[PDB]
Amino acid sequence: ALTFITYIGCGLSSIFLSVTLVTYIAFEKIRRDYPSKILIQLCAALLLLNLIFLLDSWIALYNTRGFCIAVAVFLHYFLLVSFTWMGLEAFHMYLALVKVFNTYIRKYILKFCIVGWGIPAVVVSIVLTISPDNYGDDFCWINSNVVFYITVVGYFCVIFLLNVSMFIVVLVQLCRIKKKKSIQDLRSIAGLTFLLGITWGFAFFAWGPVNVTFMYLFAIFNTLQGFFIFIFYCAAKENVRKQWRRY
Amino acid sequence: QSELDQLRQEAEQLKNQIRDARKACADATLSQITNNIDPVGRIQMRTRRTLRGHLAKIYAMHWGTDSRLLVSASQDGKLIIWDSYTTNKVHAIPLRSSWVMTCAYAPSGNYVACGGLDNICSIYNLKTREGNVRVSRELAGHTGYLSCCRFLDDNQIVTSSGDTTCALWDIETGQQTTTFTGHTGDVMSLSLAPDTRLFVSGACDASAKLWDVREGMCRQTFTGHESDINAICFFPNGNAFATGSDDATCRLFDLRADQELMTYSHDNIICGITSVSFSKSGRLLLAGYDDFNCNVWDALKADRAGVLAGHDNRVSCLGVTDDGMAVATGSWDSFLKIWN
Amino acid sequence: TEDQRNEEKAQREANKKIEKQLQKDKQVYRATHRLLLLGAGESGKNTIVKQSGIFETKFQVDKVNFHMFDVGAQRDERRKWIQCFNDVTAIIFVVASSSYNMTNRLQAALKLFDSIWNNKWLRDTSVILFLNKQDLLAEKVLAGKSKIEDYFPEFARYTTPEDATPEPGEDPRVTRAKYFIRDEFLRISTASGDGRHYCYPHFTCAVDTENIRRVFNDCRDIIQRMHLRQYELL
Amino acid sequence: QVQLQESGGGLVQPGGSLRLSCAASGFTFSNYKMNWVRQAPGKGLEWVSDISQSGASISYTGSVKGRFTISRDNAKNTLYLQMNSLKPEDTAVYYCARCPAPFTRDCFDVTSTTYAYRGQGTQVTVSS
Amino acid sequence: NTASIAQARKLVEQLKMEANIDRIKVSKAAADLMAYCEAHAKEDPLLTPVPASENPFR
Repeated sequence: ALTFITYIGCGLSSIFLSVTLVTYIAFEKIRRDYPSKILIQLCAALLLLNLIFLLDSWIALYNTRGFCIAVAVFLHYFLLVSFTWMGLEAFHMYLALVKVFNTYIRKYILKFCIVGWGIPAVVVSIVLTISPDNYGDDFCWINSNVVFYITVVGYFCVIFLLNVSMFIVVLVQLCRIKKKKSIQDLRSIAGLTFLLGITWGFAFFAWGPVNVTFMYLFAIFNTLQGFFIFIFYCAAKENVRKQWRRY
Repeated sequence: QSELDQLRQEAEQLKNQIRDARKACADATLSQITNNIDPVGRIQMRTRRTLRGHLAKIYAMHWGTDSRLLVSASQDGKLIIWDSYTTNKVHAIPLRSSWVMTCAYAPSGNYVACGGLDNICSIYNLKTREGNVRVSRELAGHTGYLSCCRFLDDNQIVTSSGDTTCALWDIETGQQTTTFTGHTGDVMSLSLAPDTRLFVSGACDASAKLWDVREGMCRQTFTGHESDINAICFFPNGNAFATGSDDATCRLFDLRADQELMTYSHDNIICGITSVSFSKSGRLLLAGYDDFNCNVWDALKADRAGVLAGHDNRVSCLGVTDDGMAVATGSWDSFLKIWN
Repeated sequence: TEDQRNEEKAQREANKKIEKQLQKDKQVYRATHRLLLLGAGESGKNTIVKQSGIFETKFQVDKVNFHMFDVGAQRDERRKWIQCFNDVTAIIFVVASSSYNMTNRLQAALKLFDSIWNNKWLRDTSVILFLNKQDLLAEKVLAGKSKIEDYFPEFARYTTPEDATPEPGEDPRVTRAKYFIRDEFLRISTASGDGRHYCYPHFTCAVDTENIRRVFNDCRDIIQRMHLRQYELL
Repeated sequence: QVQLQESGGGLVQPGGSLRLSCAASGFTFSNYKMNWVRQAPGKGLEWVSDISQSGASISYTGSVKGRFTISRDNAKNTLYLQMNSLKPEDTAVYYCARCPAPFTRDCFDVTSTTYAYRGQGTQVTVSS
Repeated sequence: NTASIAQARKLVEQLKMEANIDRIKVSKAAADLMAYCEAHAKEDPLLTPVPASENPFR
């Protein structure tokens, strides 16, 4: 019962992720510009990762191989799309804030869903075709040490070093126009940390011989990410609040 | 010997006759008459089509006489002939200068006028031979921006301008036959009578003038508004017209016994009107507004019978087909909607 | 009823030839950055220039293309046709800034900026404001020919700000005058905040070679504050 | 018919006083903000003062800052301008101009020649 | 001034022209404005909704 907060956590973020996804698809006055679009793609992938994870824990009965290795890849796949959709949103803010001019390509969102939903669909296959015996206190996880360093630990650090850089590049420029000629920006700054997904940085710390609660911070921050995207990008905006109100 | 201040005093004597003449014929008001007819009930329309394809805001549109095709002019520098039954496209015509402020579709379906801040009307022969569309005449006589234009036939076009003058042109000779003067303020719109012998025009002084096309004079002058007039339209039988203006009102004027007859105002409305249009029978009246809505009034009872709320920015233009089947609106969000 | 299906498929291919040209026209409309240049008329295009109704001049800074439009042959009643320029990136406003002897051309320029800034449809458009035509001695305080304490009853009780960067050799009382005219603006700007646009002042001179660079460096700031507002950061 | 009739202006000695007035009719006076403009002989129209919708938000030009004062009375559709200590620079004809649209804070075409919503004016003269 | 006498003279000729016209009573004007909308009632699709059968948009 020591980490039962993860079952109620991912069971809670999956609720409001579906709530924020129907209010963006139905109402056409919000989904027009780029930033609002990537939100429908990111909140889609987080909903599937949060839904299949509790299915891998609550009813994960001992099949022989088939139903166990099936959930083993569709958890690994959805973990990899959520990493590369956050690192895509740090690439859009490079074209928006650092290289400002001449940023127009003719197909934008369809060129990202090829990169976002596709490169995890090609890294997972080359590790599946070399061995389908990659599932396993059972949990049907990787069941390998050398490929888990590659597809998880390696694919995360090369994204994180290009995702935290656009969290410092943005905050440098925000402190150059606040300082020129102090509260209620914290609602916006706290929205950027969960959108870019920096709260996975507690796991860097957790690797070294555990802790006492620092691993309790990693478990509760990253299980409520889709809950925190709701309260800052669906409910705080009164542009959205003038749509679902008035029915 | 003081000539100016007795010529300015004689006009006060002459104006006080005209006010007392119209007061002498005001034996009843319009709401005293029509307070026994049945109401119209609530109406509603449901956005049957939507037409996308413009890059910047839309300033004008005009239906065809066959009730299918329509023009639209936008500030990106384009001009598109849509088909409204199938939502296709014919003839996206590129402009020479991008700030176009009006467009018109000839009743023969052969030409398309446009014009704007370049002080020039253009003709654009459509039903051509051995090629695509090309500009034809390029009329140029005005010294201010071009705010409206309507065809009479394939050889005469009456234009409105921002140098306080209307004009009547002769295509293939290019120069203007008649030049109408008399306003004090930029003339913003016009509309022709159904027999096309007369036309009305409202400007940025709060006034509207009836003109003779063949003669070249001004018959009457109507003043009941409080700010700039942005829109005008005739009644179906041609014996009345309705205006819209910046003081959040629309008003109905009759030609005989020149005074106003009705005022369409409401307390929640504090925005200006950018377009007016009538239905086929002349019972409804469809006005566009600056708060992105589009109300519907009853022309005989001054009630409000509904609303059309589909656009994101302000509604610039509006128009009903000749069979009276549908209404098209255009707005600054670069979409057109067809309501029915 | 397949006789309908002959020509409407030719209508259908006439729709796809149109849409292919609009894809090529979107690509050059989306990367061209229109600007509107308006002044009182005396300075005009003497400063903002790269060496009929609308005049249309274009140029290129760092392989990024621009458009500038000066309005000519129109009347002086501006309450219409000014709202045709609301989706431009900036409005280059040029002020003669030496109006003490021709009239009061300086006060008339202030009333025009108050109508543009507060208009309704121009609430989201930032203004690049050039204070042209310095003339630090001629018709100014280095000669003492005309007094600005009589045209504005302030400026006799005004001091230079804490951080004012002079030119080495510039007159200590002409920098007091140069920063007072700029401070008659920026209090029309910093009063109202609901529009979310800006105002950027500069000082142009006879040698204004760098004067296409200060409009380039500040239209970059205008697009940056637009994209930062998408994320509700400003 | 929008009309604005100024009255109450004439010759006076310098250092003296004079109060102008204007009766407005044809529109609701409470929704529009008013102005005063003037035209010295040979110069062109320039702006004097304004006053918002029933408000204590009053602006002046720099020449007549410390000695002129404006006041409107919405109950009788009237606009005043009390002038004191007149100088020979104040030899102009004075008009009463209103803003073109109601409930707005911009006001564009007031100091324009051939402007609609403006009176015919009153002469004000000072001489020794 | 001498130019300004002209449009003061030109305006008093226009006000002299539009004063001498034959105005009918207003009650006669509104009664026929109503009778046109009464005769053309059924031939109005926005007023009385024509069915979805012969409606050309759906």
